Amino acid sequence: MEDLNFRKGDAKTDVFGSDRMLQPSPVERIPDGPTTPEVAYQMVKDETFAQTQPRLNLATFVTTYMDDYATKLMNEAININYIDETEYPRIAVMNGKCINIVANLWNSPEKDTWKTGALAIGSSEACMLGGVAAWLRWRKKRQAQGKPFDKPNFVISTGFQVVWEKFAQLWQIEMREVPLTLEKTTLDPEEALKMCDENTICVVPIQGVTWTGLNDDVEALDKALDAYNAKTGYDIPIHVDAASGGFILPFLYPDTKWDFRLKWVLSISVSGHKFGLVYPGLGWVCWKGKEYLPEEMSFSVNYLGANITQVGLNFSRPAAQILGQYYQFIRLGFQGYKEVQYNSLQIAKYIHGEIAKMAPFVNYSENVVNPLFIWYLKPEYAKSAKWTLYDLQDKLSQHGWMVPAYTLPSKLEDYVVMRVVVRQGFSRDMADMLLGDIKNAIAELEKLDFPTPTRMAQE
Amino acid sequence: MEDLNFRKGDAKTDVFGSDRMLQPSPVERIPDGPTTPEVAYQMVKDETFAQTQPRLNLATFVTTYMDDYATKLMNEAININYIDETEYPRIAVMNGKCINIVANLWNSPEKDTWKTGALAIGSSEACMLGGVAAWLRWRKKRQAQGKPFDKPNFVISTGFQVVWEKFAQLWQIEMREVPLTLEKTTLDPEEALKMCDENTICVVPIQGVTWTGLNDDVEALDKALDAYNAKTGYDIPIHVDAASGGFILPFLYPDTKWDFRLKWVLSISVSGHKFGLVYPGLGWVCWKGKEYLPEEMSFSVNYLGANITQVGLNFSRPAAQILGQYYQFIRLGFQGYKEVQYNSLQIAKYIHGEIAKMAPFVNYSENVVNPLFIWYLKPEYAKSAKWTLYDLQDKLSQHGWMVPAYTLPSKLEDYVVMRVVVRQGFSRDMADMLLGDIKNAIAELEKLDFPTPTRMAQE
Amino acid sequence: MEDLNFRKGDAKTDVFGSDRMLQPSPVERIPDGPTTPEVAYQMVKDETFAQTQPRLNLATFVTTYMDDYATKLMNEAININYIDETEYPRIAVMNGKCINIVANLWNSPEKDTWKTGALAIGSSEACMLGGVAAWLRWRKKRQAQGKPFDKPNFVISTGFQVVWEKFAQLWQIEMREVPLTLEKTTLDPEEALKMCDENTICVVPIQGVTWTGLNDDVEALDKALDAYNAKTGYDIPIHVDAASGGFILPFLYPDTKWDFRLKWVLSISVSGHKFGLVYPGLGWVCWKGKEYLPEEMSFSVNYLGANITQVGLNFSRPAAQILGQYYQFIRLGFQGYKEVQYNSLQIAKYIHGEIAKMAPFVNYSENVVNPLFIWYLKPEYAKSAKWTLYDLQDKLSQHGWMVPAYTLPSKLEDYVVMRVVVRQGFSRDMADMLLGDIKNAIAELEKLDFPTPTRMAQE
Amino acid sequence: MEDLNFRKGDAKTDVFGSDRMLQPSPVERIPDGPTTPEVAYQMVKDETFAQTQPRLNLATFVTTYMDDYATKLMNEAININYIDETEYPRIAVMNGKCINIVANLWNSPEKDTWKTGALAIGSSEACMLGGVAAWLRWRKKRQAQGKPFDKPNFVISTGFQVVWEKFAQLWQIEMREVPLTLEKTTLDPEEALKMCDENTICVVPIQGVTWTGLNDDVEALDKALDAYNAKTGYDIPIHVDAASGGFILPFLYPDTKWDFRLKWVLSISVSGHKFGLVYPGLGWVCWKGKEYLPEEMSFSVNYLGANITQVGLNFSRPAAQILGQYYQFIRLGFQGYKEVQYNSLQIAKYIHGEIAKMAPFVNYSENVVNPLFIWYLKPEYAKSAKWTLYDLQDKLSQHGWMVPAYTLPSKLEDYVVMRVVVRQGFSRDMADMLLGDIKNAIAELEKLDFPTPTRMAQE
Repeated sequence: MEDLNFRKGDAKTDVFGSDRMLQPSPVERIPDGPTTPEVAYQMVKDETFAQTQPRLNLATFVTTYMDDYATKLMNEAININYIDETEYPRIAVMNGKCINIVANLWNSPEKDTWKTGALAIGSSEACMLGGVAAWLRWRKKRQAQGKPFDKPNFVISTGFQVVWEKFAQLWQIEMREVPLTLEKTTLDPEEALKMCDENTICVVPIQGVTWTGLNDDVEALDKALDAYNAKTGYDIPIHVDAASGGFILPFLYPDTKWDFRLKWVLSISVSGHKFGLVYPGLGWVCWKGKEYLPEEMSFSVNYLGANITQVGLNFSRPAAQILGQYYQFIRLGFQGYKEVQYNSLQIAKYIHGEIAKMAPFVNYSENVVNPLFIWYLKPEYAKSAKWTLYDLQDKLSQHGWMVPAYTLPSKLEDYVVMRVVVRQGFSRDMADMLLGDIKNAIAELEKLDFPTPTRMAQE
Repeated sequence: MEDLNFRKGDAKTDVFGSDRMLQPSPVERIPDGPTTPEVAYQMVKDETFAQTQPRLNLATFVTTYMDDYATKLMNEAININYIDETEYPRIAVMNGKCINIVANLWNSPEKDTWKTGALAIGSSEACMLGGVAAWLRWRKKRQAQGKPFDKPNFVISTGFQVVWEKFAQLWQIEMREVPLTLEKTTLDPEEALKMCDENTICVVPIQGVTWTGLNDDVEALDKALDAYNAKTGYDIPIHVDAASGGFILPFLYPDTKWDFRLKWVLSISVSGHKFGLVYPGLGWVCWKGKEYLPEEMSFSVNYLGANITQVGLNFSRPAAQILGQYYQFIRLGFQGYKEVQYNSLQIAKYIHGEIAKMAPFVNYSENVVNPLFIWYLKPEYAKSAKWTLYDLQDKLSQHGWMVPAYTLPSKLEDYVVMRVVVRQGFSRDMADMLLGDIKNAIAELEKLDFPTPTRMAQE
Repeated sequence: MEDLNFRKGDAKTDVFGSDRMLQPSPVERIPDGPTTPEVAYQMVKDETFAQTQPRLNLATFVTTYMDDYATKLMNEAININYIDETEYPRIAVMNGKCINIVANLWNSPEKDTWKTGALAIGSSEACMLGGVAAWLRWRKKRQAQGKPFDKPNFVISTGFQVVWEKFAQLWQIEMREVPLTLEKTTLDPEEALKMCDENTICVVPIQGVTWTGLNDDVEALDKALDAYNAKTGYDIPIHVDAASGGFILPFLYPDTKWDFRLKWVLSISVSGHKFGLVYPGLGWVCWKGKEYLPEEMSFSVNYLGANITQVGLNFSRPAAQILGQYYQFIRLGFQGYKEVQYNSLQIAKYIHGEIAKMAPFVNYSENVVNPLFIWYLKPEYAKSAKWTLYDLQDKLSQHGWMVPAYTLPSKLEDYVVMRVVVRQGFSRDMADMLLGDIKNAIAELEKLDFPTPTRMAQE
Repeated sequence: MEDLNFRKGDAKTDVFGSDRMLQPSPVERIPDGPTTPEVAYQMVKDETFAQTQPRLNLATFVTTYMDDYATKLMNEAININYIDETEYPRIAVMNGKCINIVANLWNSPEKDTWKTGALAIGSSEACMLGGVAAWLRWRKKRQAQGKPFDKPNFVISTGFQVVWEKFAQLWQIEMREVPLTLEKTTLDPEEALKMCDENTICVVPIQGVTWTGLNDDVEALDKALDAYNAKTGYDIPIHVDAASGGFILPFLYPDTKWDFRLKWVLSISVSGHKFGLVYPGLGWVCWKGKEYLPEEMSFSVNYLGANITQVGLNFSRPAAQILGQYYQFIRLGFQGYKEVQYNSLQIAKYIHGEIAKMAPFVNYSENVVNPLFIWYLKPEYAKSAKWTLYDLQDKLSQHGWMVPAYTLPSKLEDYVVMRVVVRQGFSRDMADMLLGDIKNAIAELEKLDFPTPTRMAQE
């Protein structure tokens, strides 16, 4: 009863009694022939085991949990190309309804029913589209005045997200960075303006700074930008990079003036897949009105009634994320959103509060305004300590966590900090697991008689 | 046994005996409060019924079928953010292996084990990244020569896919279009050269032109650019937009010199989610070597050994499409890919042959090189016909198909054609289903006594 | 539409917007009231994320992969209480058919159709059942001869699995251990016989020693015990603890004389859940014939014809694993089992060969007879290195592996070794992944300028 | 279009058009080669159809129903070996948390955070572990006092579950059984005490006697045992075999003192998979304090802070049952458990009352204290009846029920009784199916002209 092709991949072959599972995966060239689907599935699946478990990834801001209906909903949409809007005009309409809802979340004064906005893969695309719009708006002002427009720049805090370094690099637009200090933990409006000139296309406050977890004060900047634009006539605008906070501020902090309520906030961008609560692949950008979207980068198409804006860097793309975004609006609503973000912040507040009680630690800030915060070693403690926050990160890696240690950006670069992000799906109970794992590692590390490699590099 | 909250949304509630399902979906603002997951899932799902089923969308080139193992793998990766490479370094390595495999498919001569390329959401990003690299290469050449570099352009056929207008609009780069004429059904190299000057950053032939389904002769283009560059010193490169053909040519036409075998072909881009056989959300771009990627737009990070380039427009994004791509390479191999593309081309060739037999129709081309073709009305027949191909498109929409009718681009705008794309999952049995519907629809239209409005628009 | 009970747990509540997920899991007392299944599901599952993935668990010998049909079969049997043999007699018959097949794998000469054996949860119970049978056989001999029977002992290598320490402690039986040396790396028969006397109830050679991965030579042991029994007539028997080797030897080493072919081997025990290819919860013990199972610890019941032995320490228990074993026998057969174990041995040999090429390491043994081996630091190298294999373990923990470092048992307690177990579901591709992670970890460790904590204790 | 290998097992083979499904399943030897998973799935699955459906198995005490989340949780945990606690430490702690919760459910006064207990496969192992602990405690005292300790005994009711017969036989410990009469239907305490002496290691009252369903009065035993210990200094303890009642009494009878509230209750054991509501494979044992567990049979290892004791007969084993238990604690809580068991008791109370209304029947007790009871034929009716309860069992088997008839133990062995066990998943609606089928089967049995064989066997 011998099967002569049992190792070669027939209907009886066992994945791990086959010749294929005795060979390495392709690195350089495509294989000559096929295998059975089971062999191929394992080979790809098994490479995914040896890396961080997503729910334990505390570095990332991007959603790692959705409920079962949203996941079923999105999985079913796996083969739907959004850009085929004529074929799928209900999704095109859904897309516009999401833009409407988001724009209203930001107190947009636009009176068109179909609000001026666009779908994105993340804040990267959403940021870049707003940046190009401000770029084209500035170019067009300068020309009507006969001024040159061949050396454009923009202003941002040094605590920028890497998309703004791409934007500058990919459009050859100059980035001017406002450094961080212990006295100035967010973008100082006065320092930003000193870096502006006739060539500044916008200033970029950040709500939910990735390095620190804080919010640039946009209202102070708007009030400060107003007197300066009245002083210069440069007509410099604000683009708010709200990658995270754009889904925090509306629910937990309703009265904070940071959005389209403000005179100079002409556009905002956000990551739906962060605290908008949708699996990877979603971003949004909105303009205050149709007049802030240049015709050169945009057209609108009428599908079943909805004026749908056609601006975007990507073309064909997954549609599931729109199903996910609309589901979340309906399933949760405002109250529902308020409670989940409430949970996340309380947990971040809980961890923050317990971390400060520990001997080696001091928090970067006394206020947690986003479900994340950073801290560092007490300067006194680090002087005689034999370990760094890079070392604790390793200790936590042995238990499946990822909690990143990194040096801060300009004028605080001597500070090695650690960040914790609390997403939907990280419970109080999981917080207790992490804190327990931390206390243990401090004990192991406090046993050291010799300095770790990171600690020696710091000397 | 009365349940007092039956209509308000409790555990006993029926979705379609609820007060909420007597209400319309939110259009402008987020709902104040929540509903149950069943209600919210139905509300969003039910809107997707009233549009084309993806398997019957013959307008699109983008994948609507993958096997059950590829789908499961990808559904399981729904919460995996590609960009978290420190946290998921095995997927980052996997990503680099796909780039190697693709770049070798295109006969890259690069000697690195880690080939120079970048992941994309589709050809949209893939194209833009090649265009910016070509843009930066030109700026530095011209600076080094003391030449100006403030009025750049690029050259392309009028049958361009809209991403290049996006590129032109979003970088303020002049787009020069070579019309389609009756002499050549594709880009003529000599006419393309007449549109070049010292400001031309690249020329872009298309493999799998969306309007027609044919291939610009790149070797013929490559041979002329060689004589033109030696005349001018303009040193103009070729970027091949192979959104579809990049996954057709290597398998069915290996002897055709169109890729990195050509001297002036410095970069190629492809849509992984079209004929790379992967669900929406994948593109790839490759450079001929490390030196053709400008230092300004890219850096390398070493994960587990692999030199992984960190260039991209997007940041956080789904990783599932990477798992799918690597799966197909292993599950299919070269032979596996070869036979699947063979099926798709035969079925398209079959339909092509059947369309020519029908009295009203004649094909744009007698050579079918990609799994799609276009045709139009015999002029004699169209002169006395009371209907147009827009009418046939409508007749077929009533059976759930979407087969698009459209006018050709410049110098052929008088031709209203209809296109059929043959993707994986469209069988010979489905070809016969569609054809039967054409014969039926032709017969119904020939009974007409009066001209259709589109027919009136043609007089 | 505010849901006043959204946070308290109604039909609309989101899991991570609930009060419950602001609370830690119960530690001391049961919660006073209930929650919804979703919350409770999450609270339990989420605690399991922060630990080793089984497929990367290289410490364990126990099965971590079964195919999709085997999983479905067993999962559907979750609610079947095996001990209810009257209610579920077909499973009662099936279990006896497994025992027949296993005992025939061990070349039992028993001529009964229904071979003499028992179901076990693992080698622990299987070993314990054989040991008590040998205890009772000895009591009855000594009683029959007028000799005393109150001070029993048995003999085993120090490389024993902890079950025999439980056995000695829970029945108050003296354990006699033969130490390991580099000259005598498995149980030495001569030394083993020196520990026998009138009270020695049996000797336990081990096939698949957990500490080393080697097989005690049972043929050499049987031949000496034969001569010693001929000297004394003490009639001392052998129970083979073949926890791992029992599912290796019949297939890869059929000519190796280790089983019921040997005169004094009267019982054998094996773990089905190790290399029998069944998920946790299976062990087997067989005796050479009915006369070696005392009536005092067993009875027979005839279910549908099968004379079924009623021996065991456990009573009610999952039945699914019996379905799994029988599925494995049928789905694979002999050829099938041979090729699966060949893969794991080939892969284990591959790693063994690769480890020896590395400068810091020396393999404990040049022979790989089971899919596991151990190695340790070259003594010359360990002298000047600042790190130990315990450090290597921690390094591999940060990439998700568990590869255990430990000191060997008696007279080799100075050797810190590391072990790797290659189970079904661990491929050549995963070997390379692990191998890469080691090459990497050694280099980071060799940069140390100070000794690690474990290295200081070694001085 | 002939497939030449269709019957031999290729990709086209139908299971029941194959050669293999023309052959019998292996009985003696493992097959030479493999088959496809479908065939092997059918072959093993199909043998399970011809036996009692678990939900209709009224003999068993062991759980046959769990909700959908508990099932999935456990099913996903199929590949987790609990014993790998260093590899899966969150489960080791979870396990420790279950022990605490149970011990507190039994009102332990132990002052450690980590309560003293052990995981078990069922009451079989849990009992043996309590039994060995009591054995070693007595042995050590008698040594300290210079008395002998080679003739140990224990005291129990004849209504013991067979594990105590394994225990007595397998440890060579004397069992003294207190008989059942109609006057003493449970363990008589005074009779238990008269059988105690300096060699008695413990007394074992049973909560939920399997034969009858009643509770030995443990408080009465404790009260008498106190006076007897005060007189003798024999220091004799109580171990409660609470296989079922340990999960009934705390919830439905919280004020009945049977647990660690009693001075001499030093250990209690329970079946998690009976009325703990968990699928097969779960038991628990607890001691009143650390000093009642002998160091010779136990050690502790610190996992993440939790001191986890390492006592047990089993070694590797499924961990999935720990998740189910922990899930049940959180999902249900005290109120949740209270209502589920209340449902089970009411339904048994219902049937108990309905059995009494029937002419041939008399209930063993007027008390239903656990969700099970027994009854037998009215002696007046049984003298002239042509049938026995063995006949009633057979008739109901023709409808899929298993309702066991069996003789009671000593001094009631001439009594043939039938028992009905009501588990979770047995509804009032299912009670009504069963009662009807009995009335029908009784009507059929009373039509008999001749006695059944069992009826003759009683004459």
